[PDB]
Amino acid sequence: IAHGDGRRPNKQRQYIVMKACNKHHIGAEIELAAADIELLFAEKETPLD
Amino acid sequence: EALLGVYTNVVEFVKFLETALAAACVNTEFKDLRRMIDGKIQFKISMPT
Repeated sequence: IAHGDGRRPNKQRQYIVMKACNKHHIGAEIELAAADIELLFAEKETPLD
Repeated sequence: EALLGVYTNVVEFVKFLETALAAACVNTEFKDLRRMIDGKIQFKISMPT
């Protein structure tokens, strides 16, 4: 608050605070059959049934 | 002292579709056999009287 008329403040204070980031681990598992990966990627690029 | 010759086997094999055993079997090569688990072909066979 501004000065004057019987009002005496604890004039403007400034922190400088250093805080830390907190890491987190998230796991997941995808299983895929080897048949569908191979038939969807073939060296002969003719179309499929 | 001499080195009179240097020789080595070369292996050739008549593959399965060029032997005479394929006269006793039908050969239908499939793309990825890992896709199907069990073949369970059912037949309806009817006899005469």
